[PDB]
Amino acid sequence: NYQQPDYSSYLNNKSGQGSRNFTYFMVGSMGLLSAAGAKSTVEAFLSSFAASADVLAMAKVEVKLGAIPEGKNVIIKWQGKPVFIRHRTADEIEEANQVDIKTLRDPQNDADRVKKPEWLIMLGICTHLGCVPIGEAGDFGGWFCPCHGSHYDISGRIRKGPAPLNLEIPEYDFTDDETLL
Amino acid sequence: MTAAEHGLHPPAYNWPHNGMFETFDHASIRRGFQVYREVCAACHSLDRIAWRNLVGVSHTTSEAKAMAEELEYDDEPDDEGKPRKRPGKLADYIPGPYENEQAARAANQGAYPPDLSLIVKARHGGSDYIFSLLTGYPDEPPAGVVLPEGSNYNPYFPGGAIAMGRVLFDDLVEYEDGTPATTSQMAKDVSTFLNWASEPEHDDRKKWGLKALVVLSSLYLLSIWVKRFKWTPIKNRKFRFDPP
Amino acid sequence: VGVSHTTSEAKAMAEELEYDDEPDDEGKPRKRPGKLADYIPGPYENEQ
Amino acid sequence: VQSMTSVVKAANFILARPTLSKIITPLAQKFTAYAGYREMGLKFNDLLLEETPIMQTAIKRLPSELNYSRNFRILTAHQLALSHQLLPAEKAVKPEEDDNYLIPYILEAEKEAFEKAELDNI
Amino acid sequence: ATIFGGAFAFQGFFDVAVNKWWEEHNKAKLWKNVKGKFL
Amino acid sequence: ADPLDTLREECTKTAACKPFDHHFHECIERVTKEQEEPDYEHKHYKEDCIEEFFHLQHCVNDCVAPRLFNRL
Amino acid sequence: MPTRKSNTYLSLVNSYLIDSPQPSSINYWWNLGSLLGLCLVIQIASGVFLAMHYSSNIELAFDSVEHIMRDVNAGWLIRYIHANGASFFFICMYLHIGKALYYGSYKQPRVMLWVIGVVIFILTMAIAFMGYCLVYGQMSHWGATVITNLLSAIPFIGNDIVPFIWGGFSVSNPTIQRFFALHFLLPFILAALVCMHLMALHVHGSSNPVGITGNIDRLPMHPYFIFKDLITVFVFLLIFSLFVFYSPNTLGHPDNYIPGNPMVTPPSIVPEWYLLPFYAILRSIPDKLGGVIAMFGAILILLSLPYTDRSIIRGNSFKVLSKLAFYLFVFNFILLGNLGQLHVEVPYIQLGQFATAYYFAHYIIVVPVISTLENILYYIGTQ
Amino acid sequence: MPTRKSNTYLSLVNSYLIDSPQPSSINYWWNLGSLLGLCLVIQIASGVFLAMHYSSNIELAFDSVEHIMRDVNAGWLIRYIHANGASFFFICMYLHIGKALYYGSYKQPRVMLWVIGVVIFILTMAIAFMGYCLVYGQMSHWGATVITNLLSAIPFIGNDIVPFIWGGFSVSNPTIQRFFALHFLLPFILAALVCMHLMALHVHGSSNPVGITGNIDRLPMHPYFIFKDLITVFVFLLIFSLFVFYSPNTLGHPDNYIPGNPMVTPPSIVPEWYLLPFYAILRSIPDKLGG
Amino acid sequence: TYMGWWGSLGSPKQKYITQYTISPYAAKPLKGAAYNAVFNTFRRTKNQFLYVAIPFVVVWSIWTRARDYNEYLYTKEGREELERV
Ligand code: HEC
Ligand code: HEM
Ligand code: HEM
Ligand code: HEM
Ligand code: HEM
Ligand code: FES
Repeated sequence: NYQQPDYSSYLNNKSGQGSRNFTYFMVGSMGLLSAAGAKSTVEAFLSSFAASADVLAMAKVEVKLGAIPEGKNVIIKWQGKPVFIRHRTADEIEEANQVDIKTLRDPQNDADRVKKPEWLIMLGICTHLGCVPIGEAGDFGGWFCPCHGSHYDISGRIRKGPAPLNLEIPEYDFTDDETLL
Repeated sequence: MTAAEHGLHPPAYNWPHNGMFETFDHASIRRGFQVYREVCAACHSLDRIAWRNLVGVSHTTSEAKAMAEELEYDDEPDDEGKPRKRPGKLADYIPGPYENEQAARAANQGAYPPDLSLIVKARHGGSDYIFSLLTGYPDEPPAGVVLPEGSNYNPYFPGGAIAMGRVLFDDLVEYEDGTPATTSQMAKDVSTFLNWASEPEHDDRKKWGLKALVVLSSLYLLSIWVKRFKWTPIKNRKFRFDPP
Repeated sequence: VGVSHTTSEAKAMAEELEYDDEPDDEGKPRKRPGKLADYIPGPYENEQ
Repeated sequence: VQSMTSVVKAANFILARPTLSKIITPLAQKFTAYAGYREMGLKFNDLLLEETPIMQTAIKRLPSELNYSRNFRILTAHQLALSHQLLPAEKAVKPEEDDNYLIPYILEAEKEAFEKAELDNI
Repeated sequence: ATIFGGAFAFQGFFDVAVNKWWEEHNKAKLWKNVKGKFL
Repeated sequence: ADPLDTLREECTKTAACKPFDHHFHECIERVTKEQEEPDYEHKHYKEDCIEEFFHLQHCVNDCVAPRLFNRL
Repeated sequence: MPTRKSNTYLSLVNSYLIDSPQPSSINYWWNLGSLLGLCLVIQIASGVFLAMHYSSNIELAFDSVEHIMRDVNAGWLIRYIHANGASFFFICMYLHIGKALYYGSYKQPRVMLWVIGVVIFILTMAIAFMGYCLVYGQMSHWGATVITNLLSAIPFIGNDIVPFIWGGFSVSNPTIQRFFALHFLLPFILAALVCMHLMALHVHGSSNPVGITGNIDRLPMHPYFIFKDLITVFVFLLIFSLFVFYSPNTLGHPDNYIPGNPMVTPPSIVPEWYLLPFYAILRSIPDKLGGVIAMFGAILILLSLPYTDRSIIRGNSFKVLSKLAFYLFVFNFILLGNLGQLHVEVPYIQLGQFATAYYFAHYIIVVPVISTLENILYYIGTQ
Repeated sequence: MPTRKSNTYLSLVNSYLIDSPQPSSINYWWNLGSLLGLCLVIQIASGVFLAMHYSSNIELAFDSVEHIMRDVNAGWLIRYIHANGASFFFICMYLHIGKALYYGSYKQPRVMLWVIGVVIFILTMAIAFMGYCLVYGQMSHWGATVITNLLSAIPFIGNDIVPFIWGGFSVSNPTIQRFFALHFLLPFILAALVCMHLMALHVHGSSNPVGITGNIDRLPMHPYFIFKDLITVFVFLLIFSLFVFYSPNTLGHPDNYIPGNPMVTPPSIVPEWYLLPFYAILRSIPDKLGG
Repeated sequence: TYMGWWGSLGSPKQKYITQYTISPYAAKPLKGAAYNAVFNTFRRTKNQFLYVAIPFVVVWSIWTRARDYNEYLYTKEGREELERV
């Protein structure tokens, strides 16, 4: 139709696939570098949601242990959740001696739920809709979940109610008249 | 203001941690912490630094916990309700020498030695200033200047009169690593330690900054190339206007 | 004041009690007679 | 915005007086040379603020050839500003070609608008 | 998608490169290298 | 001896710092003379050498700053 | 039609981002708009992550900020982002006003846009200032006190408005709490004003560095001016990282790290740098009421600008004298900003008075006189 | 053209309020939307005036609320509004969903609209719940605790997401502070969602009680359905006053006025009334993840 | 309005103008970026320098005189002149 301007100089020296491949590589590299930067920024921000150093330091705090009446259930505030530190007498140990492989959502024994009967540690938070169980209303003789009436055994096992598991035992270690979390 | 009120401008010492890619000389942080406990703690609070902050920075967790033990801290009253005291633990904040501002002012002729946990970010010269403040005391004040009783002359202090008076003297502290304890060296250690206490994120901050510069610079170069490439069609347009 | 007691009565009831003030400049604890702005005090220092 | 009629009134007020003419006109040519619009292919009347009803009417009443020439000059100016380059001196719009082609239509539009305003307040 | 997967690759590459260059540029200053002199 | 004192001594001896040091000592002498006159405590403007001291200290700091920490 | 046009929300996104017919000759200055939006996101995003840890009580504000700095995992990063990002927000906004002043972006077709611009500016200043008051450092508290005391200069309502502003008898807990609430809020009102800004832009489109109509040659936005916006955004973030990670406190004032103490005033009271110019104007006028009126005029006169600019040609790019006038005005503005942080002293009081005089004279004399003179010079030159 | 159409801002206001061609046969139920919008304002308005006095610290949240009630001039009014107005916000939202379920307002031409509706619903619930947690009463605290414990049931991420929510190891100061921040915020996200709702409504218009097309007979909105909106608004405000001024705590739970104490769980845990149905569903399924 | 959508942007009837271009993949990217960014940038700076220099020179001269006078006032020899002001 008419003469076009000469692009001779403007032309690339690459082949059809080479130039397209390089352009797509550069665009993809930009996209993935942006993805990496956005991931770094978003992870750094979301790490703010995580427990600050203050909260981490406050947790794993030892409890002032010592002599207490046998069978009495003490209370603590380790990591917010109440801790039902109770020095169940030899009667509780004897009762727990009766094993139970059936009629128990999670059959267990004081062998693993406690280190020594002279000091029994168990978080008071319940299983279903975690609540603080009553220290004497348990149908099984231990703690009772007031919200659903669930009964917690003297060994912490879930006897009856909506309990999804057994009464959690914190990771607290024992020592000479001290609690070592 | 006259030069004196603004305070002599501290110079720029080539700190080990000045450049964009250098950390605190954690040896210097520990040495400055020793200088602090040995000299400053008599007057200055430095409350915002918890013993846990020193684990992995200048003291092993065992050393920090041990240091925390010697001190006593308020505890929730006993079962009867009487006051109780407990040995310090890592989570506890370093305690100042004075219970409140009133006690500090009473014990320092009314001057209130400010908390040092932010003194580096709360002064114009930053670390330099602190160093210049500690080693700026001249043996003989410049002639003609009369200081209020109890005040000491230091040109780097705004107004020229500072109540602190020289504290760092040669061989005042026996450093753990056998480092000589010249007053200049001690000022350097305390300045570095206070700068850390004021900027504990400094090391991680600058490492993250290096990562960010690398990523954003590569991405910016990629963006330049992509834009120039994709605009070549427009920047290479050629027109013709051929009416009758 | 204006609900069940005239301001004078409330003020007088305030002086009848003791409250903790900012400790004296010597650092010793100090106490002051109550004033209107003060909250009514409970009979126990804490839940314990 | 200053109505073009007022601009021409001021321009003839200055031009009529030989002293003001001899002073300004050299500065006028120098200012239009330093303005830098001519090196981009634009005549003066291309720069005029188009987004006004009077100006829009004036453009709408241009002859076809002037309209197409204006379109091409504006397009060339846009391309030059886009590529960050200027026309060579031989291709730039010479002072003689900066011919004030659009002013007559703008003045006619201004006259119509002013007559309408005057009669509306008769 | 594969964008999220490649984010791991790029972030990890830059992260390891920087952590390895930084602890080499500052090895004389880091606590993990200085704690021995104070032990 | 601490490196800072010896660096200060070296720098004040430098030719660049010499004029400021000379001015500072002359000012010290003049201020002492002013203090000698018995009506000194009546004078409204009691001269002081803070400015000369500041100039000397700035000129000395510009020298010590870069070199100080190489000694520590 | 394509999904990007049939769907309503994608249709809006297309109208504003993918197919918006930008002129082809726009410089990088036109990218500043995008940056501002990005900054508006950052200020919000990081901002929301500071309210998750900031405690607005007066006895906890500064300590809460320090808790963010030292205790929260990335708290130092979020705080530095939120502060230096406000500073960069104002840098980009000043550049976006300077561009709109240099090119006649404020002229006939876009006056409404310009007006919204000014409002945004006004609003932003408040936000920024209010945010500063939240740190409750020395400079924070005393800046709040000075602003309230000056606002107490209203003829009759002044004595009654200030206690409402304080919520008490001096800058105290109610003041800081209400500043926190209004500071969290007003950014979203500003987002609404930004959407209004974008609609007022879309109705008539954006201007050109040449000023002439762009309709003859326009380009889509998705292939073009999106990857230009990416260049500008990455340059912005690169400099923002140079600041945030290295020397983050350069723009801030050291005294702000001293917890606020009403009983001891700091040696000098200065806003954050971006408010210094207006502050200077405020101190140039002796009367407090006159000072406040002149301060607010220093912003609101931008509204008068589109009518005082009597130029038939949009923009400065092709105007000699107008470019000298604009650069003189910009440098006087920087001089006012500099005087903002300097003490009231012998030469500086007179220099600030002259600087304010010329700052207003620009708008009310120089722009009209220069524009008219240049119109006449243009017409005489072509004939 | 008229100023109400030439100006873009007034053009939008006209398209949505003054000339929106509403069908002529819409009942009073179609007014609920306006009320919801009104309530969104009220929730925000009173809300912005509570944060000016609310202190989000866990040791100050409840005392700060009581300071609002007792010390702030109209603080009792602002709190009772912000609370009973949330209850009424959900009353009107349930009525707006019931209307959309009875009349087929969710059917073909408006499916998109319906979707935003649902999202709004979801988002709103969060906001409301989160705001309730700010009071930090017994029921407030234990509702937060139960919610987070249930969300702890996600298969693998559950054990890790909860600390990110709690900001710690249990509902504590970080949890209340983040709830306050996100609660101040999410209402504006909800305002944006409401704008999207209105856009999806304007694209295809509103339905009819008869269901058939309204295009045959449509009425403007300024003289019609704005004055119907006023009847509905004034009835809403009259009932809202009967609640706010008389028996304002009827909808709330008394236990929420006991400051939160983790060491004593109250006799029963119930959400605020409008979330009770879903809560019931949650308890109907035994498995926590199932629930 | 003064800018429609793509179909009708408000441009006058445009005719007789032919626009040529080549594919980006067929064109050399960053051809003379090295030479252009130096020579053309210097040309642009040369053209626009005076407009930024004359105002800058004036303002910075005023600032320098003011700053120098202020420095002079707060000195032992500037005491009397400071007092007179
Ligand atoms: C005893 C008294 C001490 C000791 C042992 C230390 N500090 Fe000081 N210091 C002290 C007071 C009462 C004051 C207030 C002076 C005033 O005029 O307000 C100060 C001052 C400081 C400052 C502030 C300087 C300034 O704001 O310009 C700093 C910084 C400072 N002191 C540092 C510091 C260091 C590093 C110490 C190490 C042992 C130290 N002080 C000890 C009182 C006393
Ligand atoms: C958050 C703050 C702001 C945002 C997000 C914003 C948004 C935008 C956008 C997207 C553009 C188009 C791109 C461009 O022209 O650069 C633009 C241009 C513009 N900006 Fe803003 N703006 C903001 C603040 C302001 C302010 C405070 C002013 C003036 C006081 C202003 C004045 C303008 C004007 C007049 C234009 C039109 C430019 C032209 O057409 O030449 N803007 N803005
Ligand atoms: C354009 C919008 C905004 C601007 C320009 C802005 C600017 C600022 C500035 C300059 C500060 C001073 C902080 C400092 O110097 O340390 C500040 C503080 C603050 N801002 Fe913003 N802000 C904006 C929006 C927001 C939003 C949406 C939030 C939401 C939470 C927010 C939350 C805060 C908080 C909590 C502080 C306290 C500062 C601190 O604790 O360090 N801001 N803001
Ligand atoms: C649709 C949006 C919103 C809904 C449905 C809503 C609902 C609620 C509800 C039910 C409460 C419980 C208060 C109580 O039981 O005492 C609450 C608390 C609260 N809300 Fe809102 N809210 C909304 C938006 C907002 C906004 C925008 C703010 C802005 C500040 C806000 C601020 C607050 C505050 C500060 C509280 C604490 C309650 C108190 O201190 O008494 N809310 N909200
Ligand atoms: C703040 C909350 C809301 C506001 C302000 C709002 C706004 C509106 C408005 C103004 C109308 C027109 C009047 C009417 O038809 O009643 C409307 C109708 C509608 N509402 Fe909403 N809406 C909200 C929440 C919801 C929610 C949560 C849903 C469903 C889950 C929903 C579903 C609908 C539907 C489907 C329509 C169309 C009704 C029809 O055309 O027959 N809306 N909405
Ligand atoms: S209380 Fe809900 S199941 Fe244990």
